[PDB]
Amino acid sequence: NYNTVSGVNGPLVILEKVKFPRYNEIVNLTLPDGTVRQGQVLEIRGDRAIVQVFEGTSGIDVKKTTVEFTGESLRIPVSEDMLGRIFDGSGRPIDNGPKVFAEDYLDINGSPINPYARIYPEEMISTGVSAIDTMNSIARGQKIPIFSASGLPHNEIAAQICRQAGLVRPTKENFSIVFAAMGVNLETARFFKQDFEENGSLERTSLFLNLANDPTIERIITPRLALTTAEYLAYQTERHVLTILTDMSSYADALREVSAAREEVPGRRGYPGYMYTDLSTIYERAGRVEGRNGSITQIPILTMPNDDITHPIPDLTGYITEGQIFVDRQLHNKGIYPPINVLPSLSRLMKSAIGEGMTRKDHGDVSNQLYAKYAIGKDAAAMKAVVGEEALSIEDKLSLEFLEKFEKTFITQGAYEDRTVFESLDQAWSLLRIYPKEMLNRISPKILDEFYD
Amino acid sequence: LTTAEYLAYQTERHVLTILTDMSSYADALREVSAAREEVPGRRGYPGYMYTDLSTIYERAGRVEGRNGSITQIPILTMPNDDITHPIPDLTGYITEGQIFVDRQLHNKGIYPPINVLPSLSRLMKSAIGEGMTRKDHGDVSNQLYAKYAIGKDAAAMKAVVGEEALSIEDKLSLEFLEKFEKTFITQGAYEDRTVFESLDQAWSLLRIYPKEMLNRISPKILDEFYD
Amino acid sequence: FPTRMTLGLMKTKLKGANQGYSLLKRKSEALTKRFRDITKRIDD
Amino acid sequence: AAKEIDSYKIQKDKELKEFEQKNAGGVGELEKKAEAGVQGELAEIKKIAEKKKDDVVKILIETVIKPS
Amino acid sequence: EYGAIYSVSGPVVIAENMIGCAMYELVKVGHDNLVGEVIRIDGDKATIQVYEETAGLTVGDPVLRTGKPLSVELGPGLMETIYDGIQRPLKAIKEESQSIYIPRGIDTPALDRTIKWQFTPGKFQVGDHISGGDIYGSVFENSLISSHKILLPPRSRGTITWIAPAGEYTLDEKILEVEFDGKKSDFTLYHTWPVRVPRPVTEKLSADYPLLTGQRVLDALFPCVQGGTTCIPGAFGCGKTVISQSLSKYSNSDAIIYVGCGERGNEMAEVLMEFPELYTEMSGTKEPIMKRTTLVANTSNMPVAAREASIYTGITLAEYFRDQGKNVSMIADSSSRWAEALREISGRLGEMPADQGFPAYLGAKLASFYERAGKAVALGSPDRTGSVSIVAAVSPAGGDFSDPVTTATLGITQVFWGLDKKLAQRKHFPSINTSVSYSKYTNVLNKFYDSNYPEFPVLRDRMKEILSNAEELEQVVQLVGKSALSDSDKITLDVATLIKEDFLQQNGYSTYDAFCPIWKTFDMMRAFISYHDEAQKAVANGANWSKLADSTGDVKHAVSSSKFFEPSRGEKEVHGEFEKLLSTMQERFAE
Amino acid sequence: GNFKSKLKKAMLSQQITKSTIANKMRLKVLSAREQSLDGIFEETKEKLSGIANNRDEYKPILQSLIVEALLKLLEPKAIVKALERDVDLIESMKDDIMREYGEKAQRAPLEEIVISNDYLNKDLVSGGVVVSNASDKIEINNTLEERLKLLSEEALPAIRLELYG
Repeated sequence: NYNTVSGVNGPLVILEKVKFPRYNEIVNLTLPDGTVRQGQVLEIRGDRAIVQVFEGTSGIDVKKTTVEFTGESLRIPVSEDMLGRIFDGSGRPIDNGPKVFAEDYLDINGSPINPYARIYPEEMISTGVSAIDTMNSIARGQKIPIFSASGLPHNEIAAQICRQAGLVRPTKENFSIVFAAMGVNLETARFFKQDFEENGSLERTSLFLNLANDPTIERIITPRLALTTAEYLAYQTERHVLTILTDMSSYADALREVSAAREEVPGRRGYPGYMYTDLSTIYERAGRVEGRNGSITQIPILTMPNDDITHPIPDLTGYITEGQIFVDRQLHNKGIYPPINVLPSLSRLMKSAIGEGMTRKDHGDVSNQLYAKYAIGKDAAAMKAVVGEEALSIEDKLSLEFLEKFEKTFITQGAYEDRTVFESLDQAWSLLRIYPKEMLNRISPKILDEFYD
Repeated sequence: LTTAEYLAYQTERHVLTILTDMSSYADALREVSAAREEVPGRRGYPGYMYTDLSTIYERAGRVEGRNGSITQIPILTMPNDDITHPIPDLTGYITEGQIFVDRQLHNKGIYPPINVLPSLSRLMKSAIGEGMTRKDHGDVSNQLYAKYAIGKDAAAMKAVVGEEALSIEDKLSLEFLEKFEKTFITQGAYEDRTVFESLDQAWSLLRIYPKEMLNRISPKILDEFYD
Repeated sequence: FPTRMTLGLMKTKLKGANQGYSLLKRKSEALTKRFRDITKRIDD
Repeated sequence: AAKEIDSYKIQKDKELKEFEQKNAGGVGELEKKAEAGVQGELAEIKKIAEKKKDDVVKILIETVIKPS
Repeated sequence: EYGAIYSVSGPVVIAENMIGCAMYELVKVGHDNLVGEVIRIDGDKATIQVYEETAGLTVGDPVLRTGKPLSVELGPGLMETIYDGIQRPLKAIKEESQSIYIPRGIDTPALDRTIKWQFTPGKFQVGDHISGGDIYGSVFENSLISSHKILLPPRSRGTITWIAPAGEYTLDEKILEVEFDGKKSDFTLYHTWPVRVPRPVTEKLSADYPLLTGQRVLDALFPCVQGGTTCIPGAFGCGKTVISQSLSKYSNSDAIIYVGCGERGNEMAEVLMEFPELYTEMSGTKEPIMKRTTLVANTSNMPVAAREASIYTGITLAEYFRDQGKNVSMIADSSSRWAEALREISGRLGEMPADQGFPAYLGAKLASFYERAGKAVALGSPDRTGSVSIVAAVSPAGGDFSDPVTTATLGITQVFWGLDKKLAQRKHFPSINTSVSYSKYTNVLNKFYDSNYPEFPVLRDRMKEILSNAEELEQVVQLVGKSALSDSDKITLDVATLIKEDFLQQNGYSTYDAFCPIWKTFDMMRAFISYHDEAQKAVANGANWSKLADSTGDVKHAVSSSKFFEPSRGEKEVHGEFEKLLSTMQERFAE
Repeated sequence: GNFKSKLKKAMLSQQITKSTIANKMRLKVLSAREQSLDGIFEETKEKLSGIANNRDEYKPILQSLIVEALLKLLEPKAIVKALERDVDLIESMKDDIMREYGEKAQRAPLEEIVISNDYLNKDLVSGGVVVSNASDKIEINNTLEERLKLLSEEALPAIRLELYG
């Protein structure tokens, strides 16, 4: 324990008379007021060391402060008792329970899956949503994000997804998920809490809650703890691990804040240059392990700033994660059920859960045909809104009515309403019947004769 | 500023401040800020410039218990004929209202080219009325502004389909606009007109239009004015 | 491509297109009224 | 037609109240058994507390000379 | 350790022997003891940033450090006192110094220590276990609200020994002696709490308690519950001051905390002059509105540190009043000035800007300020319930919503009510855009209002859909024509015009139209819905639109008078009129 | 329909009450297990308190701990803080401590050992030592309570792995 400190500038700390410091090492900071704040080591040069304070450097004496260095790297108290119990962003229990007994102490940074040991996404799952089935399939163990906008029903959609996940999946051992929030709103926290309570999955799931009132360091460290927890659940516990993370934008802005506070060289849009790799850290952690049962399925949730799909956040998210589910504000003001844009939203591998032997061979072709009819309907909608209603051909109006029906019926179901995959395929088969016989060029003759009543 | 302050709080007298070329003072303050070798902000300007202007325009106002009042009317030239300049944006939200200049009217060989559209004052409500200037001030002001605006729209319309499509209120607004531009707007370099003469000229110029041509005027005022 | 001058030209073209849109709108209204009166006159 | 409707409504209300009563009874019984299960778990945890009391004696004895 | 400045660069001054001082700590620089704030600390020499003029400060002048951060004094004597961004009285400065200007380096107390108050122990005796937030007594401050509860200051837990209550004492006198684990300790009626640290509470809760705006449209369309957060435009000349004053006066909250950032001198002077003119309407007439409220005013000439942190101090005071278990409200005018001051502070801190000249901590500070409000239970034995209703105004430079301040305001605040200058130029009541109005608090507010079976939500959503249909009908009216529509469209248009006149428009100048009661608004919406339903039923009954409009004119004239006639004690008088509307239906079933 | 909605709401309240009761049961189980762990820690603390009651056995342990602390110091002059009861014992062991320090590291001889006049509280500290440098910038905790509390982190997992499998 070193009581020696030299300088203080902004939200950081620098100490001397120390040696052999470890990168991102756990360090206990005892202030003059008796306040104990946890911190991590930043860099070490010669006999001098520099670290960043999580709780802030506000109200701390230079010569009256003591510091204890563990020397070990970042360590989290992972266990099998975390299920059903809620934890905060700092690791402390938010459930007001007693001391949690750690089964194992492991680095929250997480270990990248070896390429040869990495197994490809397989099987399938039922999300209860038609768009999460027909338009864009969701594999079990794969990783896909969700792009929403501020003011939109992102929390409601996430709640519906989390509630209908394990419910619909059984129609394909219950599915276990993990809830994680970093620097989010108290209202959204209450909504998410009521959502997890209503879903009743809170007993079989774990929760990491980092309030916006709390520091940025804790919020950024919450994702690491959740990653280590999900990893321990998908490896040591050998169970199916679903990853639900929210408010990534706050963590991003906080990351940019930390990058700017250290006067580091910023990347695009004032963000960090390592931001891509920083996101890719927890992005590439998802996948399947050969020889090991269970898998970690990443279902992140982010909000594009000012409803801009061209924002660096969404760009880097797509550059990190493979595939995403976009939520447009255009259909959010329509009053219809949750606004998923079929065009922008896509899955990395939709061909893995398709074909015969899994569900049906009529899935993929119908998806391509429906996407084609929808896109053609959109272009025809633009043309109709441009020139006029009498300036458009028959196929234009047909695809327009087909897309409108697809939005009003197929796209609009409900939050508490979980549509079965069979119901989705049936509704899609009924949706294709609205279009003409020569309308869909992406469909085969056999499937066309089979689906048409 | 100190000179105006000494003649206000101490000497207790009415004072008026006028600043010319605030942009040159902005470049001067930029050099002064660069003298400290500080890293400049957007477009090479200090981030504390807002406070610098806040330490300037705040020297004007009325003091409670003091008869003497100090008023300030600064002036700044917009760079490259653009209102997007940081200076204008700084004085915009700070000061109340702004007096712009139309380069077209200045190139039209006329008197001072202050665009009535852009010209506005937030304290203009307290500078008019009975006991201040006149009860016919604000109403005729808004009516004249409306006449100039609608006259401009009618000017654009007449430049499209021609003067044969000119309507009643359209032609009236056209004549009113041309007149106000060639009479009301034009004053002079050394020319100084009284508020009474201004209101009289306003009513005389508005006399070209009928009694029902002004919807911005009140019945009592119109009855107590027109004669 | 991304220059202040290009932004100025684009903005000027935008404003001109706006004024032109208003003018074309009013002209469309006048033409509509004229064609309506001429239509009633055509029926008569 | 009105009497049968009111009778069916009264029957539905009675069935609803019966459902709420069943829920109350079930909740009571479950809450009654939960304490017993927790008691037994506390007993097993007590035996484990004795075994780990001996184990704590050994662990402390081992941790005493640890300071080398 | 006493500091000595070894360097002076502009407003910034670095002083050696400052090792005793800490980071982000206030300090008195020079012999004039000018107000300053410590930015960084290097060894024994700390770098401090003076918020005042650095002129007059020389070398050799001893610099005294406060030894702590920026704080404020919560307790008696705080109410009915105007303050600045530095929390100092202007009126007392004009009374003492007898000058129209404020000298650099001058300092004055926030609460008057020369004011004697009569205090008495309410629910605290000797030997009882108490903690921080627990009321140790009550002292009467204002002439309106009940005696201000003096509570045991934070981080203090122990048994009371010697109580100086009851009796007459000032704010500088210790009214109690508490015995903690640290043995003997002293406690007074006045306390000091950090401006950057929100007031401690027992438990956090969600706010189901609706706050009365007094306005019809405000309570109907975009209702803000007590503890809730709402935002609006900062456009000048749009009549925002009237809406703000009316909201503050008709509020159901106990106290009101107004914290300004910066603005023109004329506006600040107008607000300051119109502030004390307001009178209460609870117990007939108590004291002025300034007595049960707190005001913090900072002009453009004020420091940036006294601007961006002014909201923190105001929220600290509001939470301090909320720590006594009373519902309060925090009003913020021109927050964009505080944002620009935060940008200048970012430039002064050397922090690299993020976007459009915004700081790195922008979103964090905004979220921190937005999370300070809400309804909760304060700490201490008292266990009193309280709330803080956040209200902010944004006045962007360019007016674009793409600005960081606008996005942060819309993001943090769950309720956003736009103010359109054209709507105020429409010769109508207070300006609000019906199209851009939205709130996410509608659900909880509806579920909570259903307890008293006062349900706006049904009629609210109905009138919303009706407004949408009327909007489409308006778009069609500007497309084809108003005479080409059907009977339902015409009835919808007439109902839309009627709702925008006798319903949405409420004159704050009148007596009965100033504050619209919950029962009044509910009965108004009910009568309107009854009229619309009667018209829709008569439309399907085979009755002509002209004959109906001619016969039902009396019903419209009677319904138009439902905004007046004062007190709603006989609200049933309106219900009869609704029955008359049904008779109007019977009149449509005859002719 | 309304009756079905109300019944669904009541059943939802019943399921919520059941989930809350289950959460209370799980919390009770966790609190019981934590009470068992804290009980084992209490018995271990009792055994540690009983082991600290023997001066003859703790003497050599104190010497070895002081030597190990000095090995983690390697400072020319070492300041040591100890309990009032261990003051005389450490004072008499000063020569033995210097000899043991010289034997441990011959590349870094011990010039002087300064004994602090401030003794640890008898109630707060039941035993152990406190090592520090001449400048008192860095300090190592040889205290028994601190050592046990710090060891408990990695010990809990091992003890649980042994006892619970």
